[PDB]
Parts: sequence; C-alpha cells; structure tokens
Amino acid sequence: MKMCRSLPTSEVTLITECANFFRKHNAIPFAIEAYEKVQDHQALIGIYVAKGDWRNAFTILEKTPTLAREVYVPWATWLADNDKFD
Amino acid sequence: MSLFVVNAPGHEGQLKEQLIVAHKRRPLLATAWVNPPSVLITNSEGEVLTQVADPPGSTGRTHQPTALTWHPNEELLVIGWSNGEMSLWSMPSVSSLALGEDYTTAAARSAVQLIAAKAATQSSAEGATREHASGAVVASEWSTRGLYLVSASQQRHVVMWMLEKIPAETSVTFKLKPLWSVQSREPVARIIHVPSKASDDISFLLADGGTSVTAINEDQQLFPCVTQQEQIASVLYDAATRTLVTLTTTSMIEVYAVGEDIKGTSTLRRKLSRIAMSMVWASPGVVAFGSGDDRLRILDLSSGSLDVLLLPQPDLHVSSLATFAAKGTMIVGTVEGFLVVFQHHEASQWEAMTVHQVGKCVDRVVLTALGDVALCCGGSELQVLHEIIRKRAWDGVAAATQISSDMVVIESITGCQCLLQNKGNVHGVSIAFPNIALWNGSQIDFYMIDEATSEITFINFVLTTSPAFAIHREGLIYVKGNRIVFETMQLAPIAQMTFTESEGVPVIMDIMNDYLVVVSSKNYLRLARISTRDLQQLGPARPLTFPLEVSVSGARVNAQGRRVALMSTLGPLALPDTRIWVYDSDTDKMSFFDFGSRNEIPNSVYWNTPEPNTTTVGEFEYILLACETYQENYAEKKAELEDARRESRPHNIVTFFATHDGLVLQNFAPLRRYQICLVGLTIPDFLLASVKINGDPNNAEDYVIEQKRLRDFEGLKSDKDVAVREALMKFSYYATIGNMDEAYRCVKSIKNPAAWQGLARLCVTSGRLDVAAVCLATMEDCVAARALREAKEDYPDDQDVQLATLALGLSMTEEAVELLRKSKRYDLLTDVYMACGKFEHAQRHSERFDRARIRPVAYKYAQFMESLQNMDAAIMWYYNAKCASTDVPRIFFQTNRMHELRQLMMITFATIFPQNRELLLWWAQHSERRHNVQEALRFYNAGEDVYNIVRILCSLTPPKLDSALQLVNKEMDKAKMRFQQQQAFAEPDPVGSAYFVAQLYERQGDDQLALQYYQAAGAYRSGVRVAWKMEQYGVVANLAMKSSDERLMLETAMALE
Repeated sequence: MKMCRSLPTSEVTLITECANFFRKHNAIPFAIEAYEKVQDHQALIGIYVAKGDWRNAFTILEKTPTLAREVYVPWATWLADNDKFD
Repeated sequence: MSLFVVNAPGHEGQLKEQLIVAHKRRPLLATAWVNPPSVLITNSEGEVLTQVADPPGSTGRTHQPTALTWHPNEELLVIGWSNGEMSLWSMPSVSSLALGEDYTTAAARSAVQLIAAKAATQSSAEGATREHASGAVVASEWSTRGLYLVSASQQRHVVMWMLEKIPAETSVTFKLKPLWSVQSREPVARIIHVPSKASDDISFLLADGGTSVTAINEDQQLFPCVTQQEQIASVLYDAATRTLVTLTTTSMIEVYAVGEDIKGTSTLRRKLSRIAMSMVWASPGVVAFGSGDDRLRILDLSSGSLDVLLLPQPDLHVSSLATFAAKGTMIVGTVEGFLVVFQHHEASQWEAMTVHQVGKCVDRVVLTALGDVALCCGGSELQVLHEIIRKRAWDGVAAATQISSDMVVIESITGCQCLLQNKGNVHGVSIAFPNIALWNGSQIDFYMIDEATSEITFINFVLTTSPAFAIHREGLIYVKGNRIVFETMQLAPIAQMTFTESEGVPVIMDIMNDYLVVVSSKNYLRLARISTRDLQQLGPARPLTFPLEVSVSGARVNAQGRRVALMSTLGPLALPDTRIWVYDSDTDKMSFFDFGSRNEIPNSVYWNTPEPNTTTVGEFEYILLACETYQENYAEKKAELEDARRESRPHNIVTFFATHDGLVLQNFAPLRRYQICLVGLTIPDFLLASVKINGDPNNAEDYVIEQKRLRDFEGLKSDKDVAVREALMKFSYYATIGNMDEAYRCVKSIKNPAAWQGLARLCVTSGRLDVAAVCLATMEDCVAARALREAKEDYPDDQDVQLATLALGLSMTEEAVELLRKSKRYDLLTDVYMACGKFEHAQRHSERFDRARIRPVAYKYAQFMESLQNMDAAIMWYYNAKCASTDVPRIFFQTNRMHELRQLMMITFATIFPQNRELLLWWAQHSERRHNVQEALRFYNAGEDVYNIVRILCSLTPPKLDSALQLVNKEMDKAKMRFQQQQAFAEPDPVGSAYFVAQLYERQGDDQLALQYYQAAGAYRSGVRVAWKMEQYGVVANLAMKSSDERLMLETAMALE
C-alpha cells in the first residue's frame, strides 16, 4: 500500500493491476481504495458482491448503468439464498 | 467359508499349558505330558508320529519334561526334564537316503517322515545335572542359527551349551557340551536371542519373572540390560528392528531400542486401561495384546497411537494369543471355547476372518509351520485344527455338503435327506447319485444312498493315498502312483492310463456327466470323455500360462468338456488367490478375471450342472459360470416381516458368462446369514445350502438344500418351459455383452412378460426408450406407459428424467433417486420422496438442496392429515405452509368448528392464530359477509388493510371521511418517502384507496378534489371523465400517456377534434 500510494496520479492505472494483489492478500479495503482511485467500477462491483454489501454496489451501479447484470446476477442468487423467490 | 478339521490324539498323561513347541519351517509339533510323563511328537496336520518316554538311564522314576525347544533349521528337539537331565531327540534325515523326487504327495512324505521318526534316538548330554546343580531345567532356547543353546534351571543357574554336529557312517549325530556356569537371581522364565545382523553372535536376554532383565554375551558376565521399578511380566522382542518391549504386571508397557552392547533406551511408554496377560507381535512394528478382557488392543510403534479392536460378542475373555506372519492371521482363543481368526487386508486395517467354537477352556494357542492351530484346552486335551475348505459336491440329483470335521449332509431336491459320519475325518467328497464316496487321506470309502428308506449302505474301501479321486455311475477313478485307474464299485478294473514322471502326478480330478478333467502338479491339463468301456482322451496335455508360485487348487469342467474353470493358490503356504481362470480347450485360449477389484476373495467356482436324462440344454446354459466370494411408512415393513423372521463376512454369489471373447460379468447376488454355502448350479436355480428356521449352524440336522431363483429369472416359477427359458438365457447373455438388439430379438419370441420386464430393466440400465415402450405395452401396465409418454412430452430434451420415470415404474426406487440426483432434477426428486411415504427425506432434501419446495411439502403433509382426518396436525401444517388465509378457515368451516375459530379470533392455537394478519383479514372479510360492518372495520384495522378500511369508511352512512382522508394522506406520505429515498439514492407510487375518497367527492360535486384524488390514486380513466366536466382539457393530457394505454390516447385524440 505504501508503494501504491507512492505511485503518482498518472501511474494509478498500473495500480489497477496492483489492486489484484490486494484480493490475493485478502486486503479488501486496500483494494477498494486503490480501485476508487483507479475509477475501476467492475472490480469494485465484484468485491462488493463477494463481500455481500449492496448499498455501495448499487451506488456504483447507478454511476455506471451498463454493469447491471454484474450486480443483479449475484443478487438474484443471493435472494434465492435467503428464500426471497418472489 | 472354511472349517477346522480337528484331530485330538489322546495321551495317558496331562497336557501342559506353555510346553507346546512348533517348528518354524518344517511341519513338526511336540508337546509334553505328565503322569505318565512323556513327549508327543506329531506332524502339522495332527497325526501322531512318535512318543518319547523318560530319559535314558532313569532308575525306575519317571521324569517330567519341563522344557522343550525346536532347532530352527534341523529337525531336532531338546527336552529339559525335571530331575536335572537334558535330552536331545533326533530322527534320521529323509534327504540322507538320497532317494528320488517322487514325494510329490503329502501322504507319502508323511509315511517316510513316520518311518524315519520310528528309528529316532534320544541322546543324553553328560553331566547336565552337574551344570544345573540337580535342578529341574526350567527353560531352554536355541540361537538364531541354532549353534548355541541356553538352559535355565530352577536352582538359579544359567548354562551355555555348544552343539557339535558330527558325521557318522549312516547319519549325523549331535553332541551338547556345557561351557559356562552363570548364576541368576531367580529361575529364568524366558530366554530371548538378539541377532548381530538383521536377516552366530552371543546376545541373549533372561527374564526371571522378577524385577531383572539380565543380558548376557560372550563376555560371560550377566550384566543387566534394562531394569524397571516393577517386577516384569514379559518381554517381547523384534530381531529385525532390535526393538524390545517390556510389559509389567500392572498394565505398563515400555519400548526400548537395543544397542550393540544390549542396552535399551525408552522411546514409547504407555499404560493399558486369573488370566495372565499375553502379548504377541501382530505385525512388524505393531503389537497386539489382551488383558483377559473382551477387547484386543493394537499398538503402532511407529506412531505411538493405541487402538482397540472390538469383539461384537460379549462375555468373551481372551486366554492366549498367537500370530502367523506369513498370511497375517491372529488366532484368538477364549475361555468359553471360541476361536476367532483375524486376517489382514491400524485397527481399521484388520478384520475377523472366521469364528470357530471348540467349546472348552483354551489354555494355549500355538501355530505350526504350515498354519495349523494347536490348542491346549481342558487342562489335558490337545486339539490340532487344520483349516480346510468346505468340501461340497453336486451331481445333478442330490448334494453332499460337508459341515463339520466328518459330518456330511446328503440331500436331494425331491426331499430325501440323510447324514454321513465317516470313521475318520473328511477331506474329499464325490457324489454320483446314488453313489457316494469319501476320502480321508489314507483310504477312500464308497457307499450307496438308499432313497426309499433314507439308508446308507457301505460298499467298500480302496486303500489309496491319492488326493484326486472321483466316483461315477460306472465306477471310481483314482490315482495310484504315476497312473490313474478307473474301476467299478465292486473293484473290477475297467481301465487304467499311465503317465511318465516328466508328465507329473495328477492332483485334480473332476468328473461330471460323461467328461473328466485331470490336472497334474506342474500345470498339465488333460480332458477326456468317459464311456461304458474306455476313457477316450481328447488331445494331449496342454500347458497353461498365468500372466509367488502359482499352483492350481481346483478345476471344474462344463457339460461339453470344452471350457474349464480354475482356482489357483499362491506360495508354498497355499495362500488363496483372487483370480478365476477360464480355459477354452477347443480354441486353446486363456482368460482370467480378478476379484481384487471388488474387494472379494473367492472360495469355490461352479459350472452349470444339467440334470440327468435332460438333453435340452443349450451351450449358453453350459457357458454360464457361478462362483462364491466373500469380502410415514408404517404399513410397509410388515409385508416382508415373514422373510425377515425367516432370516432368523458377507456372501456374494457372482455369475459370469464365459465367452471366447473374454469373461463378462453377468450378475451378482448378496446372500443372508442363514445361507451358509453354495453347493452348485442347476439352471435356473441356485442351490445354496442353508440352515432351517430358528436353527443352529453347528447342528448336523439343521440343514436344508435351499433353492433360490436367479436374479435374471424373475417371474419364472413353473420351471417347465424350455424354449422360454433358453430364450431368456440368450436375452441375458446379449444384455451382458451389450447386444441389446439381439436381446430384443430373443425376447420377441417370448410370450412371458417376465422377459419383457427384464428387457425394460435392461433399457433402464442402457438408456433405451422406444423399446421400453414396447416392454411396458407387453406387460399390460398402462400406468408406466402413460407415465413415460407424459415424461417424453414434458421433457423432450432430457432422457435422464424419462429413464428415472421408467425405473420408478419398474419398482426401482434407489436407481431412480440416484438418477434424479445425477439429472439435477431436485423438484421431481422431492416429489418422488413424498410419493414413497417418506416425508422426512423430502423435508431434508428441501431444506438441504432445493429450498423452494418446502411449502409444497408442508401442504402435502396437511392434505395427508386431512385425508387421515387428524385435523389437530392438519391445521398446524396448513399454517406452516403459509396458506392460513384459505385453508385453515376452510378446514374450520367444513368441519363445522366455527365456534372455536370465533373464540380464537375474538382477540397451541391461541399462541399463534390470534396475531396472524392473514387470519385477521379473513375474519374481517367473513364478518363483512355477515353484514357485521363494525367488526369488519375493527379487524381490518387490526390487520392493517388500508384499502378495505377506506372502502368501508367511505361506504358508511354517514361516510367517515375524516379518518379515510387521514389514512389516505398517511399512505401518500409513505409513497413520497419511497420516492424521496429513490431520488436521494440518485411521480411516486399511487395510493389505490384514495380512489374511494374521490368517488365520494364525485357524488358531492367536489370536482377539483375528486380529480386530485383520482390522479393521486392512479385513476386515469376516471381522470378523463372528471376532466370533461367544467372546461379543462390539458389535464386530460399527461394522464393517458402515463398509463401507456393506447386506447386512451386514441379516444382523447378523437374527442379533442
């Protein structure tokens, strides 16, 4: 994280790949902050649907409406996990 | 299945517990007797060879043999007496005669061994009483190479003895010379040896039963090796790993590693949670022991983990233990008289191979070189038990089954039954009805069977030692020397054929119908046809190839004299092998099938045996082979409870189809505990020998020749038709080889629906459907036919569900549920689980796999209880199905239990029902039916149904408009809350009840208020009609297009004009 924050603003893009290393290290908030500085919303959506938090995921979905199936599909299963089939 | 033939050679004296010695490699055994004191030397099988009395030079006093030991390589015995003398028993060696290799049979070797032991000599070691100080020789022990001897007396002396093997004119004699005189603290209980190299050195340990374990080496000093704080009970030593185990009388075990100077270092210390404790080596590094209790304990030295090997039978107490490392067998002896043999495949890796019931207090269990079990029981009883296979035979009319050491049950399918007790033991049985013949090694006795009077008339015996023999209708075939002779029952020599010594000696002889198979000791096989006068041999001897040493133990021949089934054993110890060998002599082809893949070991293999004067048997029936191996629903079980009471290692009767293309596994059948053995195959009926109802296996009379139909012969109980039977045989053969089209062709000529259900089962197991439709249509089962048709219609892209439906129709439930697990269809699986009367399984499957069909499970249970008229559970299960707004009120109204519902709704049933919202709304509607408007309003308020409350309040006289407006505005505020939350996350939801309010204004001229509440309610159609009133037309717009109703916009466009 210290190196990733030492990488300048124009070099935040490689931090996207660096954010991948945060998932393999189980560093969730570090991945979140790296991605929001990257402005990568697909992977943020993936992290949010993996952690089960939906408010931030739906705010991100409203930011980029094209990724709806990236949230609805994990949610539709999750609703089926809590017996909300209606 | 196996049985222990018992030999009990009595002696005038009394047997000793621990004075039984068995040679490791040569089949020898010796044991001591007292009053009159002597020693009995016998072979492994139990026949007495010789007896040796008091040592030479005795002056009229008989001396008790106190210690015995066998030479590890020489056939030499050392006996320490009770008067201080020491004797060596030596017989002249058989190999010193330098005779030929014609000793290929056990009986001839036994005879030459006996005649050699007759001229044996007992030599006295000079001055033994001087070295033992006139004390009884307590113990003795040879070295590993047999060159050094250690003797221990009761006067606390240990003497070293040197063995000198001097040659003579005719034999080799032995002299024992004393060397040392070592003092001990106590008389030594046990003397053990340590080898220098794992595989001539002096390294012995002496345990005197006290608190001393004294080592001794070539230094001639009795330096202790390991001494513990308690008196020692016993020592157990492993020579290969040099691992010592010391066990005390207080259930304490310690493990030491013996060094070069015989010093031990503790590495495993353990405690165990009248019979003295016994401990033997179960396996290299694995120690088994028992403390006289019902459980064995197995300790792994490599890991240190101790496990308990459980005995299912209570009240059993272990008395002695022994092990055979060659085959991995423990022989547990009990005080009751139960011998349990355990065979290896740490406690989970062992299993109980067999159980035997001698029935007496077993003092000690010893094991000879060949695997025989010597038993000291009853204080003065010696019993040698030899494991032999169950010698059973079947000719076509009656079956002769051996059940004990000598008892044979001869029973026919016509009801005739009789018992045979041979004068000696029983080793071979041959039956060719009514001829019966028994072979007990030395002689063969042949009798008849008198079926009318159930009598057995003895014809005569032949004094032959041949292991191979077979009695026929015309005569008896027996081996004598290198030749075989076929005679009559009255000893009239019909024929004989001779073989050279290079061609071996026949060991296996099998006859059936008019065919004979002879197998020698060197895998030489000959097939022949017997006749009324001669024995026409069909071809010369043929070698066979098997892809330690393989020796064929058994051979069976089919009724054509064309294919032979072969059982082989491995190693000189005759370890059973898990392979069946099929040889086709006409095509000269060798195939085999391995039973190790099925985790099964076979016992016997049998060909189909056609009945006499029955020549309508096809070759498909001849090629069939059978072999024996061993490794909510309340009104359901009572149908088969009669069979379950008829019930009062697993058995596997497995049948193959011997094909020239190889061995094809036809069918498999488990048996039950009362079906002891399979005596033969008589198509289409198995011939399992079984015990009767509520009987005892050890009883001689309690045996019946049971006949169970083949699993491929369901529904054919007449057993009369021939064409149907052979066509079913062809169908089964073509189903096993996968040629389902030929199976269809064969069953096409069969009018029996049993063949059609067999073909339907084959279609289930092979994924065929259009043929299965014909199968269902031929058996007049329209239920399964329409089920399959509807399955095809509903699931045109899935054959698995259709196969499962067909299997369910064919009463195959487990196969269907496994298939539906494979086919992902969990909903249909839940429906099937419900349909078989197992609601618990349906509940588990719904809550585990598919958590969306639990409401149907609850509803089906509620309907089940409603039909059962157990309404107390029906109501609660209708509530659990979340259908309490339609069904529980229905189940109250239909049963006229309306007063209880009134009492329940006035505010186990009172704890749940009064607060349920749906029940309150239902009661509000019901009271509105009864014109009880105020009660309906109260219950609607209690149930929070704004629409109904607003409707009733606006419909009353006078209209309670204020509370209706309050509720309408509250719902508008809730809708605006929802819309504001939606916008903050970034035309609210209309409120239907407001419609009613507008209607009131529509009846009061309040046009603006009516339009406002119509628009808030979402009443576009009424919005148009109230906009038409004064003059406004723009309000007509922005209303129709919100509804996306094309007709509204069309009509407004027309009306604007």
